[PDB]
Amino acid sequence: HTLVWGVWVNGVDQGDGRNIYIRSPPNNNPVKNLTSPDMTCNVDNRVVPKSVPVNAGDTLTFEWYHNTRDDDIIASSHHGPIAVYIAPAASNGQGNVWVKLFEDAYNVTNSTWAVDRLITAHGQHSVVVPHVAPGDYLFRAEIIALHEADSLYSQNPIRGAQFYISCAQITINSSDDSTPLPAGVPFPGAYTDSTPGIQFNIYTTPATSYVAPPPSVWSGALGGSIAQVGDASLE
Ligand SMILES: OC[C@H]1O[C@@H](O[C@H]2[C@H](O)[C@@H](O)[C@H](O[C@H]3[C@H](O)[C@@H](O)[C@H](O[C@H]4[C@H](O)[C@@H](O)[C@H](O)O[C@@H]4CO)O[C@@H]3CO)O[C@@H]2CO)[C@H](O)[C@@H](O)[C@@H]1O
Ligand SMILES: *[C@@H]1O[C@H](CO)[C@@H](O)[C@H](O)[C@H]1NC(C)=O
Ligand SMILES: [Cl-]
Ligand SMILES: [Cu+2]
Repeated sequence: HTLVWGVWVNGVDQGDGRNIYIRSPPNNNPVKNLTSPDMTCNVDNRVVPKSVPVNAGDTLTFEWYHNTRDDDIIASSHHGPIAVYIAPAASNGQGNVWVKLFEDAYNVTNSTWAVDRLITAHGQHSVVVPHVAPGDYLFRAEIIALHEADSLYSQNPIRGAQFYISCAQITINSSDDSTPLPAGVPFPGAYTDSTPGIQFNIYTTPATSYVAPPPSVWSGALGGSIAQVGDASLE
Protein backbone atom coordinates (compact mmCIF):
# COMPACT_ATOMS: atom_id res chain seq x y z
CA HIS A 1 0.00 0.00 0.00
CA THR A 2 1.68 3.19 -1.32
CA LEU A 3 0.95 6.44 -3.28
CA VAL A 4 2.90 9.27 -4.99
CA TRP A 5 3.07 12.65 -3.11
CA GLY A 6 4.71 14.71 -5.83
CA VAL A 7 7.86 14.94 -7.93
CA TRP A 8 11.28 16.64 -7.79
CA VAL A 9 12.88 18.07 -10.89
CA ASN A 10 16.70 18.24 -10.86
CA GLY A 11 16.45 17.84 -7.02
CA VAL A 12 13.95 20.65 -6.56
CA ASP A 13 10.61 19.70 -4.80
CA GLN A 14 7.65 20.62 -7.05
CA GLY A 15 5.22 20.60 -4.09
CA ASP A 16 2.22 18.42 -3.18
CA GLY A 17 0.90 17.11 -6.54
CA ARG A 18 -1.97 14.96 -5.32
CA ASN A 19 -5.01 15.41 -7.49
CA ILE A 20 -3.07 18.38 -8.81
CA TYR A 21 -0.45 16.97 -11.19
CA ILE A 22 -0.74 13.33 -10.03
CA ARG A 23 -3.96 11.53 -11.19
CA SER A 24 -4.26 10.25 -7.57
CA PRO A 25 -6.56 7.33 -6.45
CA PRO A 26 -8.67 7.97 -3.32
CA ASN A 27 -6.40 5.49 -1.40
CA ASN A 28 -3.38 3.23 -1.56
CA ASN A 29 -5.25 -0.10 -2.20
CA PRO A 30 -3.50 -2.10 -4.97
CA VAL A 31 -4.85 -2.75 -8.44
CA LYS A 32 -4.98 -6.57 -9.20
CA ASN A 33 -7.46 -7.11 -12.08
CA LEU A 34 -5.10 -7.18 -15.15
CA THR A 35 -8.03 -6.60 -17.59
CA SER A 36 -9.45 -3.63 -15.78
CA PRO A 37 -9.31 0.02 -16.96
CA ASP A 38 -7.89 0.58 -13.46
CA MET A 39 -4.47 -0.81 -14.85
CA THR A 40 -4.03 2.41 -16.93
CA CYS A 41 -3.68 5.08 -14.24
CA ASN A 42 -5.36 3.48 -11.25
CA VAL A 43 -9.02 3.77 -10.24
CA ASP A 44 -9.37 7.59 -10.78
CA ASN A 45 -8.02 8.44 -14.20
CA ARG A 46 -8.97 11.93 -15.14
CA VAL A 47 -7.20 15.09 -16.24
CA VAL A 48 -5.96 16.96 -13.22
CA PRO A 49 -5.34 20.73 -13.36
CA LYS A 50 -1.55 21.01 -13.63
CA SER A 51 1.33 19.49 -15.53
CA VAL A 52 4.90 19.83 -14.32
CA PRO A 53 7.40 21.64 -16.56
CA VAL A 54 10.61 19.73 -17.48
CA ASN A 55 13.13 19.60 -20.32
CA ALA A 56 14.89 16.55 -21.90
CA GLY A 57 17.83 15.55 -19.75
CA ASP A 58 16.16 16.65 -16.56
CA THR A 59 16.08 14.28 -13.64
CA LEU A 60 12.45 13.58 -12.68
CA THR A 61 12.07 12.01 -9.25
CA PHE A 62 8.85 10.34 -8.07
CA GLU A 63 8.14 10.51 -4.30
CA TRP A 64 5.98 7.75 -2.82
CA TYR A 65 4.49 7.51 0.69
CA HIS A 66 2.33 5.18 2.75
CA ASN A 67 0.18 7.25 5.19
CA THR A 68 2.16 10.48 5.64
CA ARG A 69 4.83 11.96 3.41
CA ASP A 70 8.33 10.48 4.05
CA ASP A 71 7.02 7.78 6.42
CA ASP A 72 7.81 3.98 5.98
CA ILE A 73 6.69 4.33 2.29
CA ILE A 74 5.45 0.75 1.59
CA ALA A 75 5.33 -2.41 3.74
CA SER A 76 8.62 -4.41 3.76
CA SER A 77 6.65 -7.57 2.77
CA HIS A 78 5.86 -5.98 -0.67
CA HIS A 79 9.12 -7.18 -2.40
CA GLY A 80 9.01 -6.59 -6.13
CA PRO A 81 10.15 -4.63 -9.21
CA ILE A 82 9.70 -1.04 -10.29
CA ALA A 83 9.03 0.27 -13.79
CA VAL A 84 8.34 3.62 -15.35
CA TYR A 85 6.40 4.15 -18.62
CA ILE A 86 5.57 7.29 -20.74
CA ALA A 87 2.69 7.94 -23.07
CA PRO A 88 1.49 11.07 -24.99
CA ALA A 89 -1.17 12.70 -22.75
CA ALA A 90 -3.21 12.70 -26.03
CA SER A 91 -3.86 9.02 -25.50
CA ASN A 92 -5.41 9.45 -22.00
CA GLY A 93 -3.47 6.20 -21.52
CA GLN A 94 -5.70 4.36 -24.08
CA GLY A 95 -4.36 2.26 -26.97
CA ASN A 96 -0.84 0.96 -27.67
CA VAL A 97 0.94 4.02 -26.20
CA TRP A 98 3.00 3.05 -23.06
CA VAL A 99 6.77 3.07 -23.61
CA LYS A 100 9.03 1.78 -20.86
CA LEU A 101 11.73 4.17 -19.65
CA PHE A 102 12.95 2.09 -16.66
CA GLU A 103 12.94 -1.42 -15.18
CA ASP A 104 14.54 -2.56 -11.85
CA ALA A 105 13.72 -5.97 -10.26
CA TYR A 106 16.52 -7.41 -8.16
CA ASN A 107 20.12 -6.23 -7.42
CA VAL A 108 22.35 -9.32 -6.93
CA THR A 109 25.17 -7.31 -5.24
CA ASN A 110 23.17 -5.82 -2.38
CA SER A 111 20.56 -8.63 -2.48
CA THR A 112 17.65 -6.10 -2.54
CA TRP A 113 14.55 -5.80 -4.67
CA ALA A 114 13.73 -2.44 -6.12
CA VAL A 115 10.99 -2.00 -3.50
CA ASP A 116 13.50 -2.62 -0.71
CA ARG A 117 15.72 0.22 -2.06
CA LEU A 118 12.77 2.52 -2.49
CA ILE A 119 12.00 2.33 1.23
CA THR A 120 15.73 3.14 1.83
CA ALA A 121 15.43 5.97 -0.77
CA HIS A 122 12.56 7.53 1.34
CA GLY A 123 10.18 6.82 -1.51
CA GLN A 124 12.33 8.48 -4.20
CA HIS A 125 13.17 6.92 -7.64
CA SER A 126 14.07 8.76 -10.82
CA VAL A 127 14.21 8.75 -14.58
CA VAL A 128 16.16 11.03 -16.94
CA VAL A 129 13.64 12.86 -19.27
CA PRO A 130 14.10 11.48 -22.84
CA HIS A 131 14.50 13.65 -25.99
CA VAL A 132 10.92 13.14 -27.23
CA ALA A 133 8.72 15.78 -28.94
CA PRO A 134 7.93 18.80 -26.72
CA GLY A 135 4.35 18.41 -25.51
CA ASP A 136 2.25 16.87 -22.77
CA TYR A 137 2.87 13.40 -21.35
CA LEU A 138 1.84 10.94 -18.63
CA PHE A 139 4.64 9.21 -16.71
CA ARG A 140 3.27 5.98 -15.24
CA ALA A 141 5.23 4.67 -12.24
CA GLU A 142 4.47 1.03 -11.38
CA ILE A 143 5.43 -0.98 -8.41
CA ILE A 144 4.62 -4.67 -8.53
CA ALA A 145 4.40 -6.24 -5.08
CA LEU A 146 4.74 -10.04 -5.34
CA HIS A 147 4.00 -11.06 -1.63
CA GLU A 148 0.89 -12.91 -2.96
CA ALA A 149 1.80 -13.33 -6.67
CA ASP A 150 2.28 -17.10 -6.19
CA SER A 151 -1.45 -17.14 -7.11
CA LEU A 152 -3.21 -15.38 -9.98
CA TYR A 153 -6.04 -12.88 -9.14
CA SER A 154 -8.09 -14.36 -11.99
CA GLN A 155 -8.04 -17.76 -10.31
CA ASN A 156 -8.09 -16.67 -6.62
CA PRO A 157 -9.29 -13.09 -6.32
CA ILE A 158 -8.03 -12.66 -2.71
CA ARG A 159 -4.35 -13.24 -3.91
CA GLY A 160 -2.42 -12.21 -7.01
CA ALA A 161 0.26 -9.76 -8.05
CA GLN A 162 -0.44 -6.22 -6.81
CA PHE A 163 0.11 -3.11 -8.88
CA TYR A 164 0.67 0.35 -7.31
CA ILE A 165 0.20 2.58 -10.30
CA SER A 166 0.60 6.34 -10.40
CA CYS A 167 0.39 8.63 -13.39
CA ALA A 168 2.06 12.04 -13.32
CA GLN A 169 1.15 14.90 -15.66
CA ILE A 170 4.48 16.11 -17.23
CA THR A 171 4.97 18.77 -19.85
CA ILE A 172 8.17 18.58 -21.77
CA ASN A 173 9.15 22.06 -22.98
CA SER A 174 12.73 22.09 -24.39
CA SER A 175 13.85 18.98 -26.34
CA ASP A 176 15.70 18.63 -29.68
CA ASP A 177 13.33 15.63 -30.20
CA SER A 178 16.38 13.50 -31.16
CA THR A 179 14.38 10.31 -30.07
CA PRO A 180 10.72 10.60 -31.14
CA LEU A 181 8.50 8.37 -28.92
CA PRO A 182 7.36 5.11 -30.64
CA ALA A 183 4.10 3.22 -30.20
CA GLY A 184 4.05 1.15 -26.99
CA VAL A 185 1.82 -1.27 -25.16
CA PRO A 186 -1.76 -1.04 -23.80
CA PHE A 187 -2.61 -1.00 -20.07
CA PRO A 188 -4.82 -2.82 -19.49
CA GLY A 189 -3.48 -5.42 -22.00
CA ALA A 190 0.36 -5.80 -21.87
CA TYR A 191 0.19 -8.01 -18.75
CA THR A 192 -1.73 -11.37 -18.82
CA ASP A 193 -1.78 -14.47 -16.55
CA SER A 194 0.98 -16.02 -18.80
CA THR A 195 3.27 -12.97 -18.90
CA PRO A 196 6.65 -13.59 -17.20
CA GLY A 197 6.97 -11.96 -13.79
CA ILE A 198 3.23 -11.81 -13.01
CA GLN A 199 3.03 -15.26 -11.30
CA PHE A 200 6.11 -15.90 -9.17
CA ASN A 201 6.85 -17.43 -5.76
CA ILE A 202 9.42 -15.29 -3.90
CA TYR A 203 9.01 -17.77 -0.92
CA THR A 204 10.45 -20.81 -2.91
CA THR A 205 12.25 -19.43 -6.00
CA PRO A 206 15.54 -17.42 -5.89
CA ALA A 207 15.07 -13.70 -6.75
CA THR A 208 17.97 -14.10 -9.22
CA SER A 209 15.60 -16.39 -11.17
CA TYR A 210 13.02 -13.52 -11.40
CA VAL A 211 12.22 -11.99 -14.88
CA ALA A 212 10.19 -8.73 -14.85
CA PRO A 213 7.15 -8.46 -17.18
CA PRO A 214 7.89 -7.16 -20.72
CA PRO A 215 8.09 -5.03 -22.71
CA SER A 216 11.78 -4.16 -22.61
CA VAL A 217 13.03 -0.68 -21.95
CA TRP A 218 13.01 1.60 -24.98
CA SER A 219 16.44 2.23 -26.64
CA GLY A 220 15.65 6.02 -26.39
CA ALA A 221 15.37 5.82 -22.56
CA LEU A 222 18.20 7.60 -20.60
CA GLY A 223 18.02 5.39 -17.51
CA GLY A 224 17.24 6.21 -13.91
CA SER A 225 17.84 5.17 -10.32
CA ILE A 226 16.28 4.47 -6.93
CA ALA A 227 17.84 6.90 -4.47
CA GLN A 228 17.05 9.93 -2.41
CA VAL A 229 17.54 13.17 -4.31
CA GLY A 230 16.29 15.50 -1.57
CA ASP A 231 15.09 15.93 1.96
CA ALA A 232 11.32 16.19 2.41
CA SER A 233 11.80 17.02 6.13
CA LEU A 234 13.24 20.49 5.17
CA GLU A 235 10.22 21.33 2.92
O1 LIG B 1 4.81 -11.29 5.06
C1 LIG B 1 4.66 -12.44 4.24
C2 LIG B 1 3.21 -12.77 4.04
O2 LIG B 1 2.52 -11.61 3.57
C3 LIG B 1 1.11 -11.84 3.46
O3 LIG B 1 0.52 -10.64 3.06
C4 LIG B 1 0.30 -9.62 4.05
C5 LIG B 1 1.40 -8.54 3.94
O4 LIG B 1 2.62 -9.06 4.38
C6 LIG B 1 1.05 -7.34 4.73
O5 LIG B 1 2.00 -6.27 4.44
C7 LIG B 1 -0.34 -6.87 4.42
O6 LIG B 1 -0.64 -5.71 5.13
C8 LIG B 1 -1.53 -4.72 4.55
C9 LIG B 1 -2.95 -4.92 5.09
O7 LIG B 1 -3.49 -6.16 4.60
C10 LIG B 1 -3.84 -3.78 4.68
O8 LIG B 1 -5.10 -3.91 5.32
C11 LIG B 1 -3.23 -2.45 5.04
O9 LIG B 1 -4.09 -1.44 4.54
C12 LIG B 1 -4.10 -0.22 5.27
C13 LIG B 1 -2.99 0.72 4.73
O10 LIG B 1 -1.73 0.20 5.06
C14 LIG B 1 -3.13 2.08 5.29
O11 LIG B 1 -2.21 2.97 4.63
C15 LIG B 1 -4.54 2.60 5.12
O12 LIG B 1 -4.64 3.91 5.67
O13 LIG B 1 -5.45 1.73 5.78
C16 LIG B 1 -5.48 0.43 5.17
C17 LIG B 1 -6.55 -0.43 5.86
O14 LIG B 1 -7.75 -0.47 5.07
O15 LIG B 1 -1.94 -2.33 4.39
C18 LIG B 1 -1.01 -3.31 4.86
C19 LIG B 1 0.33 -3.08 4.23
O16 LIG B 1 0.71 -1.72 4.37
O17 LIG B 1 -1.24 -7.88 4.73
C20 LIG B 1 -1.09 -9.02 3.87
C21 LIG B 1 -2.16 -10.04 4.17
O18 LIG B 1 -3.46 -9.46 4.02
C22 LIG B 1 0.85 -12.92 2.41
O19 LIG B 1 -0.54 -13.17 2.32
C23 LIG B 1 1.56 -14.19 2.77
O20 LIG B 1 1.44 -15.13 1.69
C24 LIG B 1 3.03 -13.93 3.05
O21 LIG B 1 3.63 -15.11 3.57
C1 LIG C 1 -12.00 -7.34 -14.13
O1 LIG C 1 -12.26 -6.20 -14.95
C2 LIG C 1 -13.12 -6.52 -16.06
C3 LIG C 1 -13.20 -5.29 -16.96
O2 LIG C 1 -13.27 -4.10 -16.14
C4 LIG C 1 -14.47 -6.89 -15.48
O3 LIG C 1 -15.48 -7.12 -16.48
C5 LIG C 1 -14.32 -8.13 -14.61
O4 LIG C 1 -15.59 -8.33 -13.99
C6 LIG C 1 -13.27 -7.86 -13.54
N1 LIG C 1 -12.93 -9.03 -12.75
C7 LIG C 1 -13.41 -9.17 -11.52
C8 LIG C 1 -13.02 -10.38 -10.74
O5 LIG C 1 -14.16 -8.32 -11.05
CL1 LIG D 1 -1.66 -6.74 1.04
CU1 LIG E 1 0.00 -3.15 0.39
